[PDB]
Amino acid sequence: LMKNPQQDSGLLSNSIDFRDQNLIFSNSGGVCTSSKDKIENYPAKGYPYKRGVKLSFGDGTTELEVEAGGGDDLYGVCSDIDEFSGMATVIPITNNFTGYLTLKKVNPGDKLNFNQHGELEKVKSVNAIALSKAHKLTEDLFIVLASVFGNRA
Amino acid sequence: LMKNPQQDSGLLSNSIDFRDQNLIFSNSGGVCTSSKDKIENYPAKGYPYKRGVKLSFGDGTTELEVEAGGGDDLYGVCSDIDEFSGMATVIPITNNFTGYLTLKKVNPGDKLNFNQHGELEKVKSVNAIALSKAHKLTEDLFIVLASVFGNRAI
Amino acid sequence: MKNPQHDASLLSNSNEFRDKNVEFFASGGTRTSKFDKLENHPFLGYPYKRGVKRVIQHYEPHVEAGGGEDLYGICIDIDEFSKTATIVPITNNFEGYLVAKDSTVKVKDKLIFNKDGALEKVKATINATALTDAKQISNEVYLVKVAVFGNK
Amino acid sequence: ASLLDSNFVPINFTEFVQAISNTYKQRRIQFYENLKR
Amino acid sequence: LFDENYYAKAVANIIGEVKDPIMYKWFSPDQIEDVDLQMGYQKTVKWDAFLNANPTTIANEVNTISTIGFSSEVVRLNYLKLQYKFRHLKQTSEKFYTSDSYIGDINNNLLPFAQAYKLASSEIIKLINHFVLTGTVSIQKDGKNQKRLLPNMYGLLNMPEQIKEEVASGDKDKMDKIFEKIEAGLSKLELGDEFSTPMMVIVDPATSLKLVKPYAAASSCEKWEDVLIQTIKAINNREDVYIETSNLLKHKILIYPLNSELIKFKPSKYMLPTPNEQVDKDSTDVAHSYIDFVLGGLLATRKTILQVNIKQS
Repeated sequence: LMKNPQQDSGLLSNSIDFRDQNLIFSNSGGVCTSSKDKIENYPAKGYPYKRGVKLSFGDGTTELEVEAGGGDDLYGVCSDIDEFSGMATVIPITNNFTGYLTLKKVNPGDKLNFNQHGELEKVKSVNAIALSKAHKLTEDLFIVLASVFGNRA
Repeated sequence: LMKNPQQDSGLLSNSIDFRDQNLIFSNSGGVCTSSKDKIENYPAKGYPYKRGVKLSFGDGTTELEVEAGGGDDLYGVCSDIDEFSGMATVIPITNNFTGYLTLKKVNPGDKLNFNQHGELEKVKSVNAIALSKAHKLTEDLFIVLASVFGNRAI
Repeated sequence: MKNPQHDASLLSNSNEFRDKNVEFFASGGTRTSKFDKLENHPFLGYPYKRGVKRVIQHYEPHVEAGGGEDLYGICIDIDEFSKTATIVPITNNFEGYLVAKDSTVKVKDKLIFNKDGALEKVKATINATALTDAKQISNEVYLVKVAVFGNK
Repeated sequence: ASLLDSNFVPINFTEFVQAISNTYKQRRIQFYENLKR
Repeated sequence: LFDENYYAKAVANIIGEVKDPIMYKWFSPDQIEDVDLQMGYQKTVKWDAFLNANPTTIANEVNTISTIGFSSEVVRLNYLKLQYKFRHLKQTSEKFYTSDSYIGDINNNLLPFAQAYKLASSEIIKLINHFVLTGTVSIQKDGKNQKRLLPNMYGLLNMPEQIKEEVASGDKDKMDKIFEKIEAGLSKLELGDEFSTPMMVIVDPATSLKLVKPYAAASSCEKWEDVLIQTIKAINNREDVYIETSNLLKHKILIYPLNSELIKFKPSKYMLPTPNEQVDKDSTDVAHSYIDFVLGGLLATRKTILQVNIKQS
């Protein structure tokens, strides 16, 4: 529910090994980021972190926001959140993305698509290919390295 | 559901009037307190602040705790909570208490008792009398000035 | 055409700062990124603020107002002297004011570019979302804020 | 550091921004000094 | 830096032509205190005391005594950073667009960097003044599609826990009814210790025009403005009462004291527009520039602002 752990640790983290130190929920962004990427920011409704986002409209008094979702309403992928300002970083579905995303509670090369809650799941209309296996961070939290490169036919 | 307001206020308080300024959730303790009152601190299980408390027993690995409750299992009244240490201040039922307590979502002189959630409700086994009408702090939060003096017969 | 404000009889009062951006002469998008791909192409017609499709005949291919399954891009700026149009490719997303078929366009409405290059309510080929309602700037012109992100 | 002074040579953009802020503060102070109600 | 960068020199040379914001007329010189922060929050602590019950009569022996309670209040002010981008002509391309009496492409709406920056800064300052006055940020005249701002960010017109009066639509043109509502609000005001302070009233042009009419068989040598000034002086310990007219307000009357102890403004030192060091350059003659500004920092005591809304139909 938070980008960073809510409860502080009581142990100093030992920095000796250099392998498998990126499988954390605080790893925001993408593993391979291009300097020509298009990045937007939106007001955040809920916690769409590491989830596909869709546009949400209110009565009209306030501006539009982004909320977790997929399917036919998919608009982009949320890769970072600034919690103080409630800002969600969005990479549009028209821009190629490669990074870790939330997986629904799966081998590399399997086709993936976004569900109603913005969680990747094994398969229709979204070009998503898994790059690794599911990594468990919490009892109900699973992540997966995937590449999203637009919408198929 | 917090003794201290979890959301910071955007305004400076106006300290001019001296009337009807004690109707806040931060008013911990009692309106009339005697220096010969027995006070016991216990580990807190949940948020029993301003609610009747009962003894909860674990599996024996850890000590007993106090949790919101009532009925025939009532043990005392929680009047304060230290949140950093998770410690609940309790006045035993054998010691009388007069102060603001949470009311279940009422006129002076009405007989009250404690439900299973530690909330006061209009009437059986505990002597509680409301000294005022319900005051609403939140759409689901009501307080009432009541005097609790031990249990009763039958 | 594009900028008809050159014909005027009196100086405008530059005091109000509200309801001053919904105009036909506004070229570009409401929000623009530094890494947006823009292509200049010859045009035949008036494809300004419209969906543009490629036409190949000899001469180089030219873009003209259109849509449907032939949609190639969206025109956001036009240069009359050079007879050129700046286009955002359909691969890139856009957000700005575009011409609609009529005034029956509201918020939360899914829009489609027609064969005339105008946006009309709805399957669908592209992802176009109307963020506002159509504004009657002229008798026949209806500007509406629309966010376009790829094709369905 | 103030843009009102014709004697200020900003070394970098940081000093330029600080001078802009100081100039704004001096301008508002002068406006309040010259203001009459 | 001027030798290496031309845009900074142009900004420095043209910054003097920018007019001062009109929000300064709404506050006293002591009521403004700059703070060094771009985005974040600032906290302050206040203490209050209250009586829990009636006093205890000391007769014979008694152990239960009525208690006096205490409370703490934490007040937070949020500061937010916002940015605009605007297009302009490249410095090395102005000679190809210079004309007999103007510089820039009229057909494509292209301007030199200096003029474009001046106009953008003027628009940003107008928006900042509107936000300071009303507590909202929006470009529509209907006050819709407002930018969602962080909590603890309020203006004078939307400050909570203040005195609010409403004049009925049927009495929109009745100055006597408007004055009755104003008197009710003035009586409901609670200045307390800080009462010997100047007062400030802000009115719409229609209300200001209604004010200048003679007091009413109509009286003579006395105006409704004079009656209002006397009424406010009755509560401000015979101090100055300033009246201002703002076109931003619409059927609104705003009355508040000018004492820093009750109402203060702690704006960021970068609140006013400031150019950015990043300029987008391409092979063409068009470049893009960015301007930053900070919003937030109004603090006020509760029940110290009177807002009268005259309903229209």
